[PDB]
Amino acid sequence: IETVPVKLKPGMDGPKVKQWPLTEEKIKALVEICTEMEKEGKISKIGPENPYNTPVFAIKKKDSTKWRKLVDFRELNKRTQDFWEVQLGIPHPAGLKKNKSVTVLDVGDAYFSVPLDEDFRKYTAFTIPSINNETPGIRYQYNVLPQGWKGSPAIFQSSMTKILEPFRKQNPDIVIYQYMDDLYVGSDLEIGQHRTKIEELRQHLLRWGLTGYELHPDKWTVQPIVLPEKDSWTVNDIQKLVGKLNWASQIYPGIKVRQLCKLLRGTKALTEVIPLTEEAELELAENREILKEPVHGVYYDPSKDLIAEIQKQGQGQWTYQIYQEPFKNLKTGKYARHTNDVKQLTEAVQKITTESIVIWGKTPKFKLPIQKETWETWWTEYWQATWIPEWEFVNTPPLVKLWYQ
Amino acid sequence: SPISPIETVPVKLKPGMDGPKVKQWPLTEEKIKALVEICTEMEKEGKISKIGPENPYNTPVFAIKKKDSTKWRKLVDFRELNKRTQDFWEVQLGIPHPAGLKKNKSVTVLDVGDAYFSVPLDEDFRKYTAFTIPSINNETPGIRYQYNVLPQGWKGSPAIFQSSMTKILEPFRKQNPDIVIYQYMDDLYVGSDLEIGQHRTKIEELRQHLLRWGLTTPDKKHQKEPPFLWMGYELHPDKWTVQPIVLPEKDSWTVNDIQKLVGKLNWASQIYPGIKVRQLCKLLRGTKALTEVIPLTEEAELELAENREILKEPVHGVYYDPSKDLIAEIQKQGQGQWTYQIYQEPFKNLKTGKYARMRGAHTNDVKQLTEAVQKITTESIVIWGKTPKFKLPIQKETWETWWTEYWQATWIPEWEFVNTPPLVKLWYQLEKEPIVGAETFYVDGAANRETKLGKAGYVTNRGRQKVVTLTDTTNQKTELQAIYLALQDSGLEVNIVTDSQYALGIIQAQPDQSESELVNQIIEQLIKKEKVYLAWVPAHKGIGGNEQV
Ligand SMILES: N#Cc1cc(Cl)cc(Oc2cc(OCc3n[nH]c4ncccc34)ccc2Cl)c1
Repeated sequence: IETVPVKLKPGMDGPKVKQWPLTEEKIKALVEICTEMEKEGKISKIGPENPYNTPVFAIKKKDSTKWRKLVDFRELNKRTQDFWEVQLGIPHPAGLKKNKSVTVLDVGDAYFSVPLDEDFRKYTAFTIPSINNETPGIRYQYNVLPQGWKGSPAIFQSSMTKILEPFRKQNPDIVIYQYMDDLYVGSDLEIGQHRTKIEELRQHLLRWGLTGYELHPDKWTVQPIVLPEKDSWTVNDIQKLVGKLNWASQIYPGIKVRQLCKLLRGTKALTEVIPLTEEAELELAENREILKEPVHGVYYDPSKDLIAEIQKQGQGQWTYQIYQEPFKNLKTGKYARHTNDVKQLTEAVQKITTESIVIWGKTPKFKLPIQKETWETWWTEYWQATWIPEWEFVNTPPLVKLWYQ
Repeated sequence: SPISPIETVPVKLKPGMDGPKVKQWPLTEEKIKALVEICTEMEKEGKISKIGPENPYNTPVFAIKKKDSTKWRKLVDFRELNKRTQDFWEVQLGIPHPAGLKKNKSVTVLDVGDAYFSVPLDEDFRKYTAFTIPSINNETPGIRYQYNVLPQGWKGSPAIFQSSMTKILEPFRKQNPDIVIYQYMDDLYVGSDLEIGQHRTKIEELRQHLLRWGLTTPDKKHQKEPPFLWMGYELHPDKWTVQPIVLPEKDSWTVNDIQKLVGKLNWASQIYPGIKVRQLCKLLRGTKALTEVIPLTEEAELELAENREILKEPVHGVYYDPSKDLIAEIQKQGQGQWTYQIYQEPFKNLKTGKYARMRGAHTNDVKQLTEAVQKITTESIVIWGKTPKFKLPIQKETWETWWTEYWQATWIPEWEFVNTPPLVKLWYQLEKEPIVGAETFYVDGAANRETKLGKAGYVTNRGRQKVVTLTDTTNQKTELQAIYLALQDSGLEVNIVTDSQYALGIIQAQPDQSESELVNQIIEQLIKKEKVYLAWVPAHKGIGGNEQV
């Protein structure tokens, strides 16, 4: 097949990213894969003439013993963003989020039938480390569309539209959205009926080569900021109550506390109870009534990076908020869990991303309450998605934690 | 020497760039004469080739003598070419650690002769390696040459040469899986658990494989004899170690003396247990001259002292046995310094190392320990492709406590407590809920941005009160200042309410050491105290006596 030409976002060139030390287990794992792909001719050893680099990890993927090879095309994706997004873009169905059931299917295998632009391949170079620098890394590059590179679907689009056509024709009320290597399939069908249409779909895929995971979007109801209920309200509890409330303004519209704050006057012991006025009992109400109902005013700007921030609560509990502009939350939630901090944080990260793809078609920039170095050594031990969102490491502000607890 | 029957790597200039065209600077009669001697030979070997005047390019040449000697050497200033060459793959991306080497029966060293010269330069590119031997003065058109092999000083030489050399062994590698080849620069380290003779044998079968390819190695007897003195180490059969460390006995120390000193020290610490450098390292702060003399401090001379003792006699490290687990044990050496050692069998260390880092302004032993753990962990993945099992000076009950409550996500792999003091502990803890029948300091602090002047006081729920004026502070400083006061005037059981998330954040983290003195005193308090609750509020909001202070 004639190859589609890929131009690197002008004035800048290939990704020259450093490769993490991998473990002996991962390196062998990986080496097998590449020897295989090499024979199948999807990748070919490359020379010193290639100054590029992309990292490569080895993962497992939920319910599987076989290692899969994961390529970190984050940098390349940045450098190729015109092509894949403002050139060969895939549109995202608003409808998908309203579907009663969304099933996820790996479609990544599709790509290796396709040839990567010969002038492009050099960009896809990746190394296979060696323990204690004993030897030189195995350097390779791509002949066919790689998995993880956002440019891949952009190309394969047309080809996937044919593969899907009839199933679409026949099932007018099923949504098929493709993101990277995955296919999103939604229906408001009965479960077994849904499950079936999927198996049916799988079959269609099968004829073209391509060989699930179950979400229910529509029941993704909020995580309303929660003001407590209680008989016997201490100063402490109020100093607390305003704090949360006070902070939920400048985010939540029409918030109020003027009467609440009234309650607090003079250097009063915190351990001292104070009866409540039944108008301040209203802002409890009026706000609590607001607190549950979504922000008025916050809309999604398709031209604005999304941010997901996550907090460690305790006891396997974590909280997260997606927003494009601080305090202006497009979505909040909580995620609760052989699980360690990193294992859990990892699982949340993927969960938030999946919702994110499903809702907005794009992945948020994660702000992680961990140490880069820790996050870097471990994350691959629990990572399962074929995509990798972007992250920054951060130090949660004491307040932010409870304000959202 | 031979010029390799092997494939060529396609070199290319950087985009929108043409070869260099540097005018050749007029040379002396001797300089020219020499260069002429040298060149012909080179070309006689085919390392170079005569060219016409049509070829636009040029790189300058030079020839320097030799100290002591009456031997001339041709220098070829390859800058502009380099400034114009493509960038290549990074040669070797770290260098094996002796500690990571699996022990072998016999290891032999083979150094390639005229490495670069023994290998082809992409025909299409030689055109740029053009150089010119000027004539006797202006007059006469210089003589023109260009390379057929890898020049020295050129960008892709080391890379290409290695690339090549990697490819030349692949075959011998294939028919020799039980033979280890360590490719380093233009060296070759060959190890096998063979019976001497068949080793001597296999090596030659290699030399031949190499010669069939352009690679001239050395014969037996002509090859190095272990101990191998590689990269700063000594490479005996069943041990390794840093290379001979001589610490200078000397009347006075200058910036340079101490620097060199800290260096051998840090180097020495890969294998010599508990080598310290803090005290010494401190003299280096705010540094003046390089020759400027620095009077070692009492602490510095003691550091030096202890360090002399460590090195008096010698430590050696052992090699790796992939058939055994890696054990790593850490210890708190002192003022924010740590030390660990990896061994596979109780006390026969593979390697040692130290960790100091001041990760943050205020931190604590529980955090430092884990900073060490992560640091140690990576080291292992790199050296062994596997993490060790840790033996840590901390209680499992102490760890889990902290980890648990701590805001940040945290994680240590397999470990076990070990009663090697100091033990790592939490030095104080903050009340979950408001101490009852305990005073209630509503503390406050603020600073005028313009006058850099500030007040800092509190107002209790027992009428007690206080204020203070601070000279040149900030809100930050005033706010820590307030809490210090409130702690200072309150005995074993305070309740403190601040409007500063900053101080809150700081203390909530249980610091036990801090870049700041104020934060340091605030610590003494917290420790001495008995019960401490501490809450936050919004200021400018009619909160408690917030409107008050
Ligand atoms: N010069 C030099 C040098 C540089 C490097 Cl990086 C490696 C090296 O070789 C080993 C060194 C090894 O461990 C020590 C050892 N095993 N057998 C020996 N015989 C004599 C001296 C040292 C060793 C194991 C395998 C090897 Cl190949 C030699």
